[PDB]
Amino acid sequence: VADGTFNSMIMPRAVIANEREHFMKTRIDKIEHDLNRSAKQEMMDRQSLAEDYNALNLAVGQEIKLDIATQHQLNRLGSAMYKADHERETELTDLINRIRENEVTVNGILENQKAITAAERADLLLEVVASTAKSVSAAGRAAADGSGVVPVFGPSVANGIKVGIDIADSVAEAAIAVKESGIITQLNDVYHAFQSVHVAPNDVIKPAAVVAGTSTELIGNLQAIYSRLRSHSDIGFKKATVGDVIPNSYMIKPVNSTEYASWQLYVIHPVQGSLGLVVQLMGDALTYNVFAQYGNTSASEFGKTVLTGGATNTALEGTKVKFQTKVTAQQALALTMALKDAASMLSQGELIGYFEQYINLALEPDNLSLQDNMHKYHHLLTSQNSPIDWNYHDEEMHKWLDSRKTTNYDAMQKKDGTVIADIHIPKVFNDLRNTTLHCKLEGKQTIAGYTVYEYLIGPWAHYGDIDYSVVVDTLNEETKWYCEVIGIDGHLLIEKSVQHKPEKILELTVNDSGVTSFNGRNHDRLKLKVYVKDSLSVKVFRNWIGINAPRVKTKMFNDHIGVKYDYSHFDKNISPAHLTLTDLGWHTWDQYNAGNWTNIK
Amino acid sequence: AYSSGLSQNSIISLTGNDRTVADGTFNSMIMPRAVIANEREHFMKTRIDKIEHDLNRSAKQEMMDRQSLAEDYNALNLAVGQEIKLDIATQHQLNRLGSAMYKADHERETELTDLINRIRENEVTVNGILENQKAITAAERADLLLEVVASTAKSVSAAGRAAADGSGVVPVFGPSVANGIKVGIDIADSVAEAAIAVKESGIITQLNDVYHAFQSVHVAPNDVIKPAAVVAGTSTELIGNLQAIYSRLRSHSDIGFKKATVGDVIPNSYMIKPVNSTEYASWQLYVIHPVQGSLGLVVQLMGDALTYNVFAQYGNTSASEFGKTVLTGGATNTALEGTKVKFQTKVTAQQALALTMALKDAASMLSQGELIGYFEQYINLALEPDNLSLQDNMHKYHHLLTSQNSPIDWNYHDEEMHKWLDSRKTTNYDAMQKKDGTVIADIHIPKVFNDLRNTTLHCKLEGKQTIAGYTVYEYLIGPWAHYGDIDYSVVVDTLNEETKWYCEVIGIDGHLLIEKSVQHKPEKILELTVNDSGVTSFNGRNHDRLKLKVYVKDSLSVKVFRNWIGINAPRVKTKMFNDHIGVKYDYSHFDKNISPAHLTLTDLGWHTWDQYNAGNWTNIKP
Amino acid sequence: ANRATSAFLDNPHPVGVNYVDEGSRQFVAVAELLASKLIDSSRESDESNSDVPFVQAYSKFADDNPRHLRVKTGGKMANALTNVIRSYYSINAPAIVPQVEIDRLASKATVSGDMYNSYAIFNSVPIVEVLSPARTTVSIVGSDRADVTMLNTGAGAANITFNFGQIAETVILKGSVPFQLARLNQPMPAARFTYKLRPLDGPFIVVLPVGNPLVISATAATRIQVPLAFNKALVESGFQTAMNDGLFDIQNVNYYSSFDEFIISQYHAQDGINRVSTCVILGLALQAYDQMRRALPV
Amino acid sequence: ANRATSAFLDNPHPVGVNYVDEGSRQFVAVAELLASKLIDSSRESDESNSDVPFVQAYSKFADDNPRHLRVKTGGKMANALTNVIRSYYSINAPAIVPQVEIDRLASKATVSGDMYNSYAIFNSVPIVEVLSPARTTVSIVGSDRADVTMLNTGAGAANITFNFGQIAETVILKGSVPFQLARLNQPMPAARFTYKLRPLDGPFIVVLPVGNPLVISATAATRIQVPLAFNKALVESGFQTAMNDGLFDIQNVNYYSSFDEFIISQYHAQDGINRVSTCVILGLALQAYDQMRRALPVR
Repeated sequence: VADGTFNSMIMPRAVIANEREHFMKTRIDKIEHDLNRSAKQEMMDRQSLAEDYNALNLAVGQEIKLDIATQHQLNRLGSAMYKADHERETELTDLINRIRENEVTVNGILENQKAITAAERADLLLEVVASTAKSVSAAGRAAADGSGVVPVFGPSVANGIKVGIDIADSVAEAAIAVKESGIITQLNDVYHAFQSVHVAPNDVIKPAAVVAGTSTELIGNLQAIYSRLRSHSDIGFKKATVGDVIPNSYMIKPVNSTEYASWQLYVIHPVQGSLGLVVQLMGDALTYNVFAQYGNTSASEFGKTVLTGGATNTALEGTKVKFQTKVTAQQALALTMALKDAASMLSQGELIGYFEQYINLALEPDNLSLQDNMHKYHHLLTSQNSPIDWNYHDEEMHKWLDSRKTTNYDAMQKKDGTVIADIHIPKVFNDLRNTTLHCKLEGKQTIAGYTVYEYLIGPWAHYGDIDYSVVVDTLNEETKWYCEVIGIDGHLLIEKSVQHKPEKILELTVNDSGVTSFNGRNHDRLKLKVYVKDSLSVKVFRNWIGINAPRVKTKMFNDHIGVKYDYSHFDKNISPAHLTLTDLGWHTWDQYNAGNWTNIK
Repeated sequence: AYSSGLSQNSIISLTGNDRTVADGTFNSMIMPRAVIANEREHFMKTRIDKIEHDLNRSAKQEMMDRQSLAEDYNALNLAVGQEIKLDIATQHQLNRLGSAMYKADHERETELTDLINRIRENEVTVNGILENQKAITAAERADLLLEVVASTAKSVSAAGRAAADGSGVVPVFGPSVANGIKVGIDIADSVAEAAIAVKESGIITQLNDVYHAFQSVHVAPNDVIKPAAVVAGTSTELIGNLQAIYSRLRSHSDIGFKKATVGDVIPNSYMIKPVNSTEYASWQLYVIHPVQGSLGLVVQLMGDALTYNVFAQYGNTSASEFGKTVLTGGATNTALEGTKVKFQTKVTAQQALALTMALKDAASMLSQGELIGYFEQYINLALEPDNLSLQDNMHKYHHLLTSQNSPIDWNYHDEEMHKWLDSRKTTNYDAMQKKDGTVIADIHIPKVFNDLRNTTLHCKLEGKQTIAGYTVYEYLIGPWAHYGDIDYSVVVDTLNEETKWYCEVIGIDGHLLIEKSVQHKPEKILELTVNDSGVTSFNGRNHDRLKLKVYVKDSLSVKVFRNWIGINAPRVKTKMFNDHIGVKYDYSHFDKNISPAHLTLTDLGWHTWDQYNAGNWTNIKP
Repeated sequence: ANRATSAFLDNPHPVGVNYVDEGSRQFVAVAELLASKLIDSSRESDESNSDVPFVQAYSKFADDNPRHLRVKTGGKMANALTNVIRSYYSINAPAIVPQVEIDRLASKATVSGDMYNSYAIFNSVPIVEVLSPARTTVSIVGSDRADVTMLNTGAGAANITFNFGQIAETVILKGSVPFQLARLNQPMPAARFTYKLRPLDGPFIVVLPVGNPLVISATAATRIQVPLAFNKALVESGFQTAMNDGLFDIQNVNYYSSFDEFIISQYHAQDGINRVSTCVILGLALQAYDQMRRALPV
Repeated sequence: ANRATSAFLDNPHPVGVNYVDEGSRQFVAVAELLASKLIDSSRESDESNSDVPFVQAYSKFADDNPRHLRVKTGGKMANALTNVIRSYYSINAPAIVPQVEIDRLASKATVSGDMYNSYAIFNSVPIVEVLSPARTTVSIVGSDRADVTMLNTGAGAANITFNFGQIAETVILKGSVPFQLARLNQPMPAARFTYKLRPLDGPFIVVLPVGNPLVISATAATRIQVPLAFNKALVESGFQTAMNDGLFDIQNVNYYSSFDEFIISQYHAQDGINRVSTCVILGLALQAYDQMRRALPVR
């Protein structure tokens, strides 16, 4: 028997309603963002980035000037979001590689052991594949987190930027220069209500391996989940692009809450996603409604409802407490379904505490039955038999946002000049993967004095022509830096010596299916590795030949199963200090000897 | 024993009529906690402040920047009696606290001018809000106000204020800046120059103790706007209440710095709790010694009764840390026996007094645990109480304690606290002169350091606005708490070998555009003489504050040095609400900018606004 | 400012002051009792296929045996009842019935003349005044259910003050869209569809947002002391019959659509209590008139 | 798309759950029967020279003989009826009358407790929702006769959806000018003044031409089972008296202009079948209250 004191000490706590519990969280996220990204560093490096972008030969109407305040603010938000998303894809590709190496042991684990929990199955799989990260708990994920994967903090980016510059009936060059230095009040409000979320491959493996019975199914589920996440992130950047103020999540609680008759209302507005969630907790009954963030022609923020789980009254009267979600709409829906099923055997405190902790801190509940049901529902919502047809909603969100961009610009072009509207609503900042962007690569591998910077080429959500370039800054006055692009048939080595200037390496064309033809073979992604002595910064730039390249349909489970691409060749490296002239070119693996990918032999 | 008579709203408690919360309910999850008594919370809350301090201000950077700062101070050709030397360890330490403390206070004033500027722009609609929405909570009334003015940092909640906070306004963490400094070296009656150099490298034990018990408090305008709107007939009265609050805050900030330089140890705020607390028989005692204040507070909680005493922080020189009680709310026992827990307050004396008045008037409705949690959260975390009715009550008491009809007056107490402080500086200097000598005494108790505004201090500027390649650094000249002659110098350091950097000073009418090219060394820019009312005549008009903007190319840092011609300039009587509405100035032109890239030779100098057309405040009308 | 009023509350004409003594009240009560018995006898006469029950009832009422060649007007009682109805309405209508005739007819039955021993609820909603600011249009339509349409064309929200008088006991307001209402110097509450108010509280302020028009439906209820024999359905029918029969055609008189409006308007006027006392007696007279005329059409 | 709703149909408050057993139903019926006899006895005594009929009637009702210099309240039966009325209206109202007292009073007269003997027709028109496009505006005014004003400011004709629920049996639509109305996926007929609808047929689409506003007047009839003694005129009068007397003054309850609106609102909520049964018993109680208070007025 127990006194009951330990049970109350491990009960979940409300992290949204408690004002002490909201202040503490907000501080840590702000501290985490400032440590990894400093406002002083980004502002000081503005000039270097501006010259890099201009040095890329971009046709008129398709080039970006970071001399404009709005263009600069959009770029740092874009670069931070892209870097975190890009890092996750490299982690996923590595994880897929380890699973494919040990498919025999993975298949045995998926078949023999099915009575264990989702977390236990994931831990066994991670140990077998010998992945870099072997912890599925929340603390382990936080501990093994890179600098770039830290979510971007809205108010930190928008801090100390001039707002509301007024010039009256002036077309002079100086007045234009002072106008461009400031930013509009709308963009400041958007940045104050913006927070990003980037889920880890370790968090995704639990939904992926909860019903899988084969390694191919487990790999396909992982790819299918991450295809949805990247599409949602692309929507998130586009939302800030148009001239509209984004809605931000809030909780409604009674003004004077009673002990025995208390109700809570949660309205989740995921900035990275096409759908929102409304959850109501009255008594022991939980009711949810999934609405569409597009449309909303009326004053009400909610659009049409696409999934019903009861009657939710959003017109309740009470105090309003505001928060930013650290989970996607799929994850929030997955938990609210499991909570609804298990509402009978959980208390009021457990229901509120489990819900608030997951939405605000991405903390999975400690209940084992609750966790298993949550991941089973998460798999269903991201599979082909989902109650929500995602491809329809993400497509409709894209059309709605482009329509808003056109009417917002045309509304301004009437109120002020074309030049004023252009500097306030750029047309070159459409979508996260559509836009021209840069990736500040980091490197921790040194082979014979050469630092290795890795980069993942693709996958592509748009089709057309793409260009890739590198900018290398090195302390030495004269250096020789090499770029190696690895495919399936072989790798391509190039040598350059120019410094402090962008240089195009690869010209690539991608078709409707999102697959390029790299030297006679269909590829879905490539690996780019850069070797430099004593480098200080290496940046990779990407741009599409045409502005606003058309979209490529998102791939579901059956699309990933149909085509299989080998990624094992991304692991091998080369030693530039031992390179020779005859070894510099496009060569295949049958030319090289076993283990030495540096000399042709 | 004080009967304010102020109208107070009824408070509905979360605990109910039983005055105790039900286990495992929504109410028990949202109840306030005690962040001071609990060691896990208090040990943590120290860690976050330390991380916040070291993130924004690095000790290694501040050690490195010492040499360049000393050279800049030397190049400011001060008189032989007012020279500041940073090779002295004690002087360098006092500069670090002074520079950090002044920068936070300067940033607060910059935001206050912007908010005042925004309010005046929308005067018509702000008036409509004030008269029409007479019956509404202060937080709700404010939320409407910041929404209609279209100003930055709209959120009024604690989380919103923390999120939209600059890097410079972070409170200074005392123990961090006192790390790794040698203390207590002895020369053993040796007067040789080598021994004197050793003695100047360290500091005395007292200064280390002062630093370990220091913590600055800086009040944001968005929190200040709530007590101003509780009684606001018109927009002008709203502006006047804003100025009255911040003038008092600036007065208290100077007093806080003076306490460090006087030569005595600052007492620590602490809480006394029973050795073994018994349910329904516990008592809490809080003693608050605000470093940035002229008065202290002692709050005692015995059962369901709350008793407080406001005591003078000056004149307690007889075996006690408490002076005479200037305001009595009951009986407080400071001889209670129990464990001793120390904390640092993040709220000013008026704020803490404002809450304890509301808590006393709502003691019957609230529970004992609610009183403890709401008090501890505000005092230690600056977290306003969640109870909206209680919060609205506290802002009503905040207004009364700041307005002219306050039960306690602050001009009298601030003047005495100044007299007590400089008298103790003379006594400590005289005693140390006898004991160890004049040379050593000058090392440990510098004469040049008097106040935050009196002392010659430097303020680094961070710039984020770029106009055609020229970064803009803004420094607000004034307002001043002293009269005399003041000087301002601008230091510019860029990566280029040759530089072309400009300055611009905005007054009520017209602006003065200048150009300088000397870099890596101080450059003297502007001269002022301010009269007994704190008002300066700039180009024929009466002003209280001016705007200074520096334009540079590829800049790394820009520093502004200020100094008074005479050491220890006299203090102007602290301004109030009545004298702030008596005369009306304009700061709308402070947002005007110029484009140095398109500047010609003929535009420099002092030009009034009418010499330009609408917009284009850089090129002259031909 | 602009003020709006309910149509039926404007300019109530003075009521008669003649037949209000104890004897007159007895005569009206006797007429109500005897007329009710007459209409019951006519129904019984039809059911039994015999005129005997009707003859007995008519003789008691008319003080004369009915004759086939005659027209069956009702006798002296019908003539006296018609003349008192004329006198009650207006002060200019002459009193032509001698007091000796009233006393003789009052002795036909033994009834108390107590006109204040019961109560009846009346549904006419009094809107004494609605004051609106500039650039706002307010129209009031209705007596049993008052619909108030307000349109705001100004820059900001307007404050419209409602005054429902001090007489009505309760008033229930329902709006097309949720709105906020409160008394003078009380905090405005959240938007709410339906409000229940006591008119004695004071003027009520309605905040009118800028946009689509807001329509408020007003229903009231007031209590008026009446005799226990009062029946509202019969009085309303009698009022229409008297108006149609030209009993209220006097110069300098105001006309009303229902007896509910007549008594309420006469109550929101100078000497309202005394005016209502005469109106109640008129209502009982109209109750007898309705019964007697339906039994003996003319 | 905008939505428009009837004011009286919103947020029906829960009704009481006590005093709804067979013994309690007998008490209300007995109170109604004894209250009617009290009225006839008072009229009989007033028309005669003796007070004996009123003395016997009041003694049966109040359990004490009438007395001069006394207020003639009504006795224990009056108190039980008043507190029972409070309980039925709201679930927050206390239930203080003992069941033994209710059973004792129900034995004074012999009547069945049948609350389902017959039926009554209630005229409140339920407009659950009106769905209109973005260019148009719709205003719903009225409870007994609902007038919906329809204005089309757009370029072309609009289609507006009328939903009358599933409870009402017939709804008659009459327009200011001839208009068109038809069911979903049905051809539009020729423009005609009046339409007869069965609300169970489905949502109804009305074409709104661009030009002058169109006003549609709707009247509906609903059938609710009631005891044979039910009298609508007496119930409505008793409803206003109880509201005036403060019997309905309790926290968190909606208020209605008439008993017709009250019963229809509870009918359209969830568990409406269960709620109307309690409302009918409250209706019979209000009938007794009107007779008893008009016979014995109190301050």
